Amino acid sequence: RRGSFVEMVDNLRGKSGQGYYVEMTVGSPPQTLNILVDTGSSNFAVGAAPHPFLHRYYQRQLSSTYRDLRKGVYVPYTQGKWEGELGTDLVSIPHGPNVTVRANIAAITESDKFFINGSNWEGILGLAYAEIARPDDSLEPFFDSLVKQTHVPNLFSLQLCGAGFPLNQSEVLASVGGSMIIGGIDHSLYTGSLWYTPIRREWYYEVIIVRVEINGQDLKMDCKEYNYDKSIVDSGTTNLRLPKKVFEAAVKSIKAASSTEKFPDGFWLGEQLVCWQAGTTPWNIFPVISLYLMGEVTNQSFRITILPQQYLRPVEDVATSQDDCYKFAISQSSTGTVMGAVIMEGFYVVFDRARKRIGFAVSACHVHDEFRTAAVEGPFVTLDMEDCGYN
Ligand SMILES: NC1=N[C@@]2([C@@H]3C[C@H]3NC(=O)c3ccc(F)cn3)COC[C@H]2CS1
Ligand SMILES: NC1=N[C@@]2([C@H]3C[C@@H]3NC(=O)c3ccc(F)cn3)COC[C@H]2CS1
Repeated sequence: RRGSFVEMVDNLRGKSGQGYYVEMTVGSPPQTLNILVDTGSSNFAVGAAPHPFLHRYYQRQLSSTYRDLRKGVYVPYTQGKWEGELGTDLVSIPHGPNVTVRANIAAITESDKFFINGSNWEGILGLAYAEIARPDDSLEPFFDSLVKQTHVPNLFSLQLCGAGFPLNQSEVLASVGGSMIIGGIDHSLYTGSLWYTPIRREWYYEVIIVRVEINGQDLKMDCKEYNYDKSIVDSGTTNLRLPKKVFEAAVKSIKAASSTEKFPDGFWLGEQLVCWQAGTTPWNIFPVISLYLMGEVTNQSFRITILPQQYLRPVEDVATSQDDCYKFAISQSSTGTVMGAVIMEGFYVVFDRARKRIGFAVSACHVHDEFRTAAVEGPFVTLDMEDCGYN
């Protein structure tokens, strides 16, 4: 396999806890900003005023190409809020396609628990569809503009690369965190075959899960439960998030599989770190988790399998400690399944918008051990898969 997108390989930095970001420029002359790659939202929004956690921000007054749309936007969400002023400007991705686009930009003027101290990013690139744009679906998302204005194919792909150990801010800045290939698939970024699941509807990147196993054991829930009220692929969420009832069942199963060691309730609630002596993390006691996804062929599914090296997120205790420490990166949701960054770190994920499908392959950068790897495998005969979708 040849890698045909060398200019875009290794263009991301970051980590699952704080997000993966790409360098972009906005305005004339170009203003460089680091931008979070977010497949779970649809606005391009950048810091545009001083904030304690921003080293730089978009200065509209210094851009000759800035256009004011004379419209505000207020975006409250569960864990925070941002508000800003809409406009358009010329945008480029230096380690991207060799093109400049005029795109909508929300200039963020006030925010709460949005920016992350030490994350290094100064804005967000919402890569999902117009239906979920704010303030409404008339605000064309960045990727839509890119495809309309250029010859870039209507597809992008993400390889998010977790280190398998903690990185500080200085280390993140100096390290490669993955690849966003805009307009194509780079065959150097995965091993084995790509398997595709349909995009159920173009809003979020919505998919359908048809079976869940923990170490090969069927969780045995009605498949609608896995997709209640949706299942999405979201690079802008850290954890694998599961609907309450599925979370409860899965945690019970994972506890049972790992029962040779007892962990505190705070660990399973995703709040508390657990630590082992350097090098002694007992990966083998934790189970693999398989999610079966609807295939493109009638009555066919395939599965993706992750390791504890994906769902246990490395965290530092103290800079002086030599212990290997982790948080449990599966958590409950009241808004459906979210296949977040820790899941995506296992896989090369192809967002094939043109063909309304998402591809998964084993990532060439996934963390594993001598005994087990992540997997993407198929096919399986599966009936009545459409019925697994929630209405
Ligand atoms: N694909 C295969 N899978 C196996 C294990 C899961 C792979 N890991 C390795 O080969 C390996 C080698 C050196 C190292 F530092 C870390 N890992 C499981 O079955 C046979 C073994 C070799 S080939
Ligand atoms: N995908 C959504 N996107 C939003 C972005 C801001 C949040 N994501 C993050 O901070 C973040 C943190 C760690 C990661 F690995 C990835 N992302 C934007 O809309 C609201 C918020 C909710 S979840």
